[PDB]
Amino acid sequence: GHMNSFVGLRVVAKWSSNGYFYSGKITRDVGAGKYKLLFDDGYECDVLGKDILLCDPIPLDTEVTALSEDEYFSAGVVKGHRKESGELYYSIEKEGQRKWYKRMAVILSLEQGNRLREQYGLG
Amino acid sequence: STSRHKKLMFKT
Repeated sequence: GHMNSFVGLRVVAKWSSNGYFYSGKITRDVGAGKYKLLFDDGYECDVLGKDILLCDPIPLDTEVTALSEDEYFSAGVVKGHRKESGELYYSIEKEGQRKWYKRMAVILSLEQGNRLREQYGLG
Repeated sequence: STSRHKKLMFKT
């Protein structure tokens, strides 16, 4: 059979303070189309169904921001995928360099995330 | 000072 009622699925969502799109899990259906989202950094907010993306392994050739363990932040384009023991990775071509970043280290600018709401949106 | 974007300048 199919997966359960959103609550438990790994997805990507818009942080509600008119921000960008960050990876997380649905924790609960808040109501009326809002679902509570635990972002992978440990944060939680309510997000409307349109603003949550559940068929979103970050598409290659899409533009994204990338973050390093030494705290650096810049933007580039997905051009590969990796799996490591139980987690997911993305090769980002950033400043002309194909560099491996984490699921949660690859963050979607709001205008990128819009192009995904249409196809991947819960709403 | 810091080196990170909008919200992800979290405690770690």
